[PDB]
Amino acid sequence: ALSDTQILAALVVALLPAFLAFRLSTELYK
Amino acid sequence: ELSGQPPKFGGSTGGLLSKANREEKYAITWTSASEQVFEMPTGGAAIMNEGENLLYLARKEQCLALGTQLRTKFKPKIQDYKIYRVYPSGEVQYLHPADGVFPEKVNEGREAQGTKTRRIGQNPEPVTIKFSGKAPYE
Amino acid sequence: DFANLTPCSENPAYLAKSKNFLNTTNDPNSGKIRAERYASALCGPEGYPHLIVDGRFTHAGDFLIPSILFLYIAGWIGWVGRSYLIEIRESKNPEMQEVVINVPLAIKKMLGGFLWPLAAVGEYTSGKLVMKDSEIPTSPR
Amino acid sequence: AGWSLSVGIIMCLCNVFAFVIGYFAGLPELLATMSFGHILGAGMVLGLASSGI
Amino acid sequence: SHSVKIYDTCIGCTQCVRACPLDVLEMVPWDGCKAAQIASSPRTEDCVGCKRCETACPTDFLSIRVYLGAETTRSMGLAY
Amino acid sequence: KVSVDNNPVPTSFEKWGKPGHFDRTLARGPKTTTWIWNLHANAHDFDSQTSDLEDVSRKIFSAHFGHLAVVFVWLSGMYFHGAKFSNYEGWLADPTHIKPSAQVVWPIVGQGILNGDVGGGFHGIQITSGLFYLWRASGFTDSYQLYCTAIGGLVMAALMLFAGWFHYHVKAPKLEWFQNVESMMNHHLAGLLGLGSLGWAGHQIHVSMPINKLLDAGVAPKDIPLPHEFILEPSKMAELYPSFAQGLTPFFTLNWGVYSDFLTFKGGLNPVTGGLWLSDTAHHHLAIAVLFIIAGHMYRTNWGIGHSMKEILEAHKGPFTGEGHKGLYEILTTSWHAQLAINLALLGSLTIIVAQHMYAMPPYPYQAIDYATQLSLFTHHMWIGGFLIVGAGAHGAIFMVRDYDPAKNVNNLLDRMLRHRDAIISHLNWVCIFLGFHSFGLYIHNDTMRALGRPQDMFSDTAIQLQPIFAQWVQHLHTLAPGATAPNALATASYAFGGETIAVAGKVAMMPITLGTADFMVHHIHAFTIHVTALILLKGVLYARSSRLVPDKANLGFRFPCDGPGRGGTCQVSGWDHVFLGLFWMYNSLSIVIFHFSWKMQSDVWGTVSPDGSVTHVTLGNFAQSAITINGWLRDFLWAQAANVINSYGSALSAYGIMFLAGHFVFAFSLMFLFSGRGYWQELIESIVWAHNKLNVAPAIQPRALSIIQGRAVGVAHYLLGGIVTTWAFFLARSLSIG
Amino acid sequence: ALNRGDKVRIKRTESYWYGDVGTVASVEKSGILYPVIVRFDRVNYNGFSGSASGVNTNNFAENELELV
Amino acid sequence: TKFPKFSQDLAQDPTTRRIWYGIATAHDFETHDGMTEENLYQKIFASHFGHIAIIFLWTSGTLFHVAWQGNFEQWIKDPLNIRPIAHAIWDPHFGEGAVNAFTQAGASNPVNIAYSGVYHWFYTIGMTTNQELYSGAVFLLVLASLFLFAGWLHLQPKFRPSLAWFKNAESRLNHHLAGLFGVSSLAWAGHLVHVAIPEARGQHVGWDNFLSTPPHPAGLMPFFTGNWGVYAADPDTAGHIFGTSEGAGTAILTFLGGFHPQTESLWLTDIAHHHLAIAVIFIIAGHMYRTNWGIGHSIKEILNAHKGPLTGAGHTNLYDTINNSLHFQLGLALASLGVITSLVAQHMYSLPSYAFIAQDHTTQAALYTHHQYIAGFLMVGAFAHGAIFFVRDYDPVANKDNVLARMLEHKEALISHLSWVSLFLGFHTLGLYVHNDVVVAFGTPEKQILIEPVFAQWIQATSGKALYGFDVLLSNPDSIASTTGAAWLPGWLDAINSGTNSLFLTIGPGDFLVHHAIALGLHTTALILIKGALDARGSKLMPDKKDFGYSFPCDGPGRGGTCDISAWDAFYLAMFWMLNTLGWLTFYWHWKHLGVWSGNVAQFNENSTYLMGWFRDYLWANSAQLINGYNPYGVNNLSVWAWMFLFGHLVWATGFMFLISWRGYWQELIETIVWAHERTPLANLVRWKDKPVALSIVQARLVGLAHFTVGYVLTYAAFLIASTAGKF
Amino acid sequence: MDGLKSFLSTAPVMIMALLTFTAGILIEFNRFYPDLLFHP
Ligand code: SF4
Ligand code: SF4
Ligand code: SF4
Ligand SMILES: [Cl-]
Repeated sequence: ALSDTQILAALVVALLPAFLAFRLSTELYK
Repeated sequence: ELSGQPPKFGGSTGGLLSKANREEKYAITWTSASEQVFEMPTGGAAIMNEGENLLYLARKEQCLALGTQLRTKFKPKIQDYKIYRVYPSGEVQYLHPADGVFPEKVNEGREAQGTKTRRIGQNPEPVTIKFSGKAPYE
Repeated sequence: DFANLTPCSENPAYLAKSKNFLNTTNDPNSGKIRAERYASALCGPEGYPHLIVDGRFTHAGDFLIPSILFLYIAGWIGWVGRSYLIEIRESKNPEMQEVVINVPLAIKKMLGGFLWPLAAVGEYTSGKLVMKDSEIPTSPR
Repeated sequence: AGWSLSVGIIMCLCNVFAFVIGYFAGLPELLATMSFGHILGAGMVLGLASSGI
Repeated sequence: SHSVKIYDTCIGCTQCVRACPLDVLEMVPWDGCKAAQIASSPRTEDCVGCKRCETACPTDFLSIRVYLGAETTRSMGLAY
Repeated sequence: KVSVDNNPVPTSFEKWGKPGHFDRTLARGPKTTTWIWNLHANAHDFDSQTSDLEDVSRKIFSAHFGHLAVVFVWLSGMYFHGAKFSNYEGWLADPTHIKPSAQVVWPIVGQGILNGDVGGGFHGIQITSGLFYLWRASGFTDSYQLYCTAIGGLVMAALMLFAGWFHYHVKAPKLEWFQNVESMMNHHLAGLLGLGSLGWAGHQIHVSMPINKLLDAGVAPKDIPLPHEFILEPSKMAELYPSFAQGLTPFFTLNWGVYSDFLTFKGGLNPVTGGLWLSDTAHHHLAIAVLFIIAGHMYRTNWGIGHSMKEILEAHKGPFTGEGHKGLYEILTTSWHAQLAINLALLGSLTIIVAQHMYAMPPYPYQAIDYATQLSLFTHHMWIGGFLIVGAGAHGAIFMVRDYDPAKNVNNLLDRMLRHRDAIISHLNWVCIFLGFHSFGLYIHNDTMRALGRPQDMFSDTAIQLQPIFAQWVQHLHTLAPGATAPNALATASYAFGGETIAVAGKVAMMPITLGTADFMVHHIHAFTIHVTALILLKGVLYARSSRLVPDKANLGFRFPCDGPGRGGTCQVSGWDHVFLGLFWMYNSLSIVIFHFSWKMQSDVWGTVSPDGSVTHVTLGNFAQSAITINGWLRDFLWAQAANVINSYGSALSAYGIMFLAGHFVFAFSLMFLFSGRGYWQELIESIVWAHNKLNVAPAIQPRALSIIQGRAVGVAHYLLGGIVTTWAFFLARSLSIG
Repeated sequence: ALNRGDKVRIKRTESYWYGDVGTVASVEKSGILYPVIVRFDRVNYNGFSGSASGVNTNNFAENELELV
Repeated sequence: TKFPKFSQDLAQDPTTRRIWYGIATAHDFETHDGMTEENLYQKIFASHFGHIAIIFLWTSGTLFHVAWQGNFEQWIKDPLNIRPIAHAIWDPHFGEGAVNAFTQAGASNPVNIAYSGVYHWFYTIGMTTNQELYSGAVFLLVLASLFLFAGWLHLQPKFRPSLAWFKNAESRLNHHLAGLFGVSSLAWAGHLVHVAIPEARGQHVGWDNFLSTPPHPAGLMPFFTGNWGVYAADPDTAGHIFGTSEGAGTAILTFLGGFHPQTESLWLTDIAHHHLAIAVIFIIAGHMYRTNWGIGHSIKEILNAHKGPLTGAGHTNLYDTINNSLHFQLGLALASLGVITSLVAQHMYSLPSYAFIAQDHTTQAALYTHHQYIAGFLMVGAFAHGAIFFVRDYDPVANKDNVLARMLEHKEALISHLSWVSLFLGFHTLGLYVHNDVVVAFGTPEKQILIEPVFAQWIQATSGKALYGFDVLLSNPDSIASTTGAAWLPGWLDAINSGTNSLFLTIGPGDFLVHHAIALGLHTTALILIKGALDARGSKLMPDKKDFGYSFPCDGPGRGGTCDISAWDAFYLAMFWMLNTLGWLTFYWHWKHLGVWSGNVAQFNENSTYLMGWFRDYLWANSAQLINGYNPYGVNNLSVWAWMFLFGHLVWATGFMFLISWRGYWQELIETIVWAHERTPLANLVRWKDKPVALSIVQARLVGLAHFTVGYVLTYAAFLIASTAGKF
Repeated sequence: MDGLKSFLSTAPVMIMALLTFTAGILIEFNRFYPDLLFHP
């Protein structure tokens, strides 16, 4: 389960930098 | 407000578009001593009626183009022309010649605008007016 | 002291090609003469002459001699031309003589440029060569 | 030129002489008639021989 | 629209006004020069910025100056 | 009908030493360097030099006399070089083994290497002008004959130069005289072309045909009797052509059938030399001659008979065209630009026809053999014709701005056209886009299918095929014409349509040029690029006077950079700037035409012939399978066939390697002018000027950056030069190597 | 004041002739702003693209000139 | 709200020009509606955070894709014969001939061969498996998030820094030097001795055990004493095999000099010792300026001290000039970053720091070409913002008579001279090239003009390259410099005298001419850019240019014509020249290394002195395998590059359209199309919300240049890779 | 006539006079003394 389910999870923790890029984007817009 | 006779013209593709009926169009009137041919600013030959004429054009610049032609391309010179802006509201406003006399000729009664009590090389430095919408020529 | 290069006379690549040198002019031995003349230069492994311009007087003819010969001719041209450009100003119709030459005046100045270095040092030491900055057309800073 | 060919051409000279009095928009003007008649008679005698095979 | 300005170096030869193809400019009385008149730009809304006026001006550096600005249907010169 | 003024202008050298006298602006003197460029750009603009149409016509008339003079000097120098600097006689004795050469280079700085071995113990540059093949067919068999022609060419050059002077300084025709169109038309048709075509038919039958008949029998040149003792001894003419045995010719008997011996209609190529039968070209010119003497008897002059072109034109009106050709006779007899616009369009379109016809029907002996001459002559007359049909677009617009009158053109063809210009250009606009996608977008589809490993998806003869159904069908009818629709024509007009594959020596003169999907695609590229060139130049004529952007463009003139940064930007609206943009597309268009030619001929036509008849093509038929992708063109045409020119250093073709790089340079040089603007350059010059002011060396004629127009003029002048010089060196080195 | 004929140096600094020298052609009566008319040996840039010359004359104030 | 929100002037534009110009001005925060100075800096500061996070998110991307779809574990078993994989390929348009081609590098599915050289880098720093890579991708994923939240936090009112906090140059410098540079360097030295050096000797150290195994037999005892000699005890031997214990030593901090004999890269023990020495001299460096403890300098105070008799006011008020103008700051930063980026390129091809990379010729070619192009862009931009400074921030009063002012004061002398030097180089450098072409072309190549790089050759000699035999300094065993003595020198002298690497390559006549062609390119590019900046405020042709700003179309066809007269148009023109300079440059590097890698240096040496030689041997000959990537017979792994090659040529030429033909032609042509639309029935119900217009005069210049630039690099990139990947 | 003399004295006539004379000198020297790459 080293590089099998590792494709997942990595995608979950990739939602954070995406979501925080969206909050930063709307503040720079204003 | 006023009117005249449309020049006898077969019609062209260079004429008015939907801007005329939604935004604005323009009208030029003038007086001719005879029936004579003139060049349409929108391309093509047309003939003006003896007496008063009424022609609608798409832009203000097109009207003044004919106006200058009328004042310079006929041995009996035409200088009686008047330019109007016709709105789709029905509102017609007078434009040229503004106060009766051509602008080429100084007239007492006009208001000075855009004038600067200053040489052009006496504008302020752009650094001094930073973070203010104004530019040096203001 | 360049180790990499060797004299063309002692360079095998050159010596082999050297005897196959083409005739440049109508002289049937011109290729032969070149072969003998370049033989006193330094060659690379390909057997072609290389020139040394670092200042070695042992290769003065590689750059120093053609340098002096150029700067003499170039300065001659420059000096005579400038000499003419200044004299036609006094005719108060100069623009024309720049487009239709005053040949008698031109030729006069050309045959005098053979001493231009002494002329140039003279004008400099009399303030006639260079003009003040304050007395020259300038753009806004 | 032969009798038949000969006369066969004068008939065409009379043909052009008739066609010009027909449509026209004079002694020197008769030169054009004698000219067109020959060329109009050249396509005939060559056609007559070529067509006969 | 564009901005058109006139500076006190105006000699009042009117050459710019009769150059303008959209009737933007006009002459008005003034005591600055011999010609006793100065150019003026009371109809800049109709200015396209072709700079024919600037070409016509004779003073060492221009006395009239067109600074292009916010594009409109008029200043872009659209017949549609 | 002749009227003249006597001595209108004295003959004085005082004007010579006053440059720019011809113009009021320049006659004063130069204040800036712009004065110098303007003196050159306006020297021929006779319109802007005077308003008297009588005076410009007189200038234009004696202008041509000077032009005919230099062309004579040019031509005379060709005969002289072939007479005292060539191996023509050497080649004439051994036509199939020797290569034609003229101009021998002097031995200095080792340039003598350009004197390659052309066989027969002669050294020089191998020529591709075709002069040797023309001179043989014309009847030359000695150096003296060519030499005499050269002297005669200098005489005629002098007389052109005398007439020019005389007809401007002594006896100047009146405007009335020039406007005699009906008389001028009658004479050019019957006098120039008519008698000209008849006169040459006289040379061919008496000089060319008999001499050229012996050369094909292998008599040699020196054993052949001169052209004079063919007339002085009519019995000699009788020996070759039996029909000619009749002293007093019965041509007037109209029994023309007897001349079947030397006025033939073989309609093929000579199997010995691979050229058109001289009897065909003689019967040809004799046939055209008559049609021209005839045609020159149509228009009225001084005898009531004839036509009025004014009446003909005016009497051609329709329900759709209003007043029709009314007023056209007037503008074509008062505007030279109107005349030049039509004449360029047709002359230019004609020179292109010359190209497409001369190669498929080689009129000259041993011409088809020389693939360099073949490739040289064809792309030559292609470029020439292309330049002319771009000037036709320039003078079309110059007429509209300068000599056009609204009062003299009311609801006629010319006026009606201006009134739906928007509809014309808008429709052509769509057509060009349609052609761009459905032609070029085929190649892009192919490269991609090829690269994705999907060859069966490509447009190709071995996959989904685009056969030129229609073009193939006319080839069928052309080779089936002899016997049926062409009973008296023995063979087909050109073997390219099909039929036998003829060969001379061991090479192919001409063989069936089959058409497949590869041909279909480029033919639609040629349609595409030509329509676009039309659009630009046509749009330049119609909107020369006004547009929805600039209503008063006519007061601005034919040639002006713009009307300022306003209106969003009005850069390049002038009719001149449309000629400018059109020059690139003329180049782009014709470049692909001459490339289509070079590859198609080497790959599918040219080659050698083994004893058993099998043909070995130069590029081995790689066309139909490589000419359908851009990678194919880049690789199997450019990269492959360029191997010759870049490997020319050290050979006689070294000059071509050098010019190949030169063309590349001036092209790149041109981009300096096309991508920048004089604003930058003027500010730069200010810094450089200050330095001269610092040393008291500033010139009185103040330096100025080029005008906006000149920047463009310079720009396109170099782009076109390089691009063409490049291809010249490429084509030459390539074709000179194949044989 | 400045007389006609006097050779004069330009100090305006927006002037094509700043640093260059001109010739006093004539002076107009007060109280015009720039009454001194100066003539220059060489032209400026003035003129539509393609012009073979420019303008050789301009008005100045006495404060922005320097006698030579 | 109507786009753009930041410009009401643009928002009212009824044409399509609104959309474009809204995009082109989004990042020029200074021109926005109601922008203050304090709100500017705060917006930049936040924008910076967002940029860093994009970087870490990009590296995480490569790290993750190598681990997931790459053969990194197989590659470290044989880095000299296996091709490193970049990423997987998923393209439904692939045909059979294509799928078989890109199935390579041992992979069972279609893949791309990596050319970034990250395999070599990861391996060298101690990456051993796809678990450390993946663990590296995730860490850089949360690090990115760390900064994306920071940028968001500093826009909140409670955390918004003051304008006085951004203008504090003293404290920012002390920290950037001692902390950002120093500690960061000291922390990499820590990694090298703990992970990279051990794991290169077979001894695994990682998050498992690093806290309980010393990097040396001794334990920081010699350090806190003064016997640092022990850390240079037993270096790795000449016969050390990288990755294993065979030949490994115990030293952590050496100064061996030269290359590791197997990996042909610098010794990790040298690389480690480097970042340790640098760290110290960077920490003490961050103690220079004054903060809250009296000690230190004011930059203002010391700057005002440097004035002399020849430079008038000296550097007075330059502190405030710079500290007030961001375009000034941005200019120095770009200029400096752009030089060392070149230095990176020049030092990474001659002194590799990654094991087995000097054997991977393609990556060495890409990494050099890559970083030089980046460097070329940075240098233009440095001058661009330099011109913008003179237009928007320069104050002639505060800067009066100082060195900045005096640049302008004699700007004529600068530009005319820079113009002479360019003409000097151009006329002659081309002169010899064309002499040689003609001379060679006539079968007399012996008449060529071949000048020896004596000065540059002599430079090599002073560093110990005895091939030329000048016998000076280090190539002189009797000199004081050689007897200094020892330390790094034996390793270095062996490194420089083996003609087996790219360390001070032997240079001749071919090298002489190209360097001068390169000098032409640096002077001319600088001639354009410097003029564009000095004349940004005004020329005699436009004395009031500053009033119009940096970028504007022109000033009409009056006064002779003023096309391309703005400072922006100087950047636009200069770009063409920078590309040109890089072309010559990268052409030189590639053709010369092709010879090196072939053992056939005679090709470049003997054919580079005339230009047909470049055209024939470098361009025409090496395109052979590229243009055959696909053809009527088949398709190989170079299929893309072949296709991209054309794609590049196409984009390039499409740029000529926007560059040669100018607006007015197109504005007219559009009107007919607008007419056609309104007149076509049925299609009238559809009315555009934005009036179609032709691109602006500046817009077309920009767009044309963008095509020209995209075409320039994509074409060459397809040639560099394919030619080098094919021929090796 | 003196008008002819001014024509021969025009810039273009005169520059092609100098370039031709200069060329002839360079050529003729390289005829008698070819292949001088440097001073012996
Ligand atoms: S032109 Fe320069 S001057 Fe003649 S008016 Fe319009 S402005 Fe005052
Ligand atoms: S610009 Fe074209 S328009 Fe705006 S003013 Fe000077 S002229 Fe009348
Ligand atoms: S040219 Fe330089 S200036 Fe005359 S228009 Fe096209 S751009 Fe505005
Ligand atoms: Cl292919």
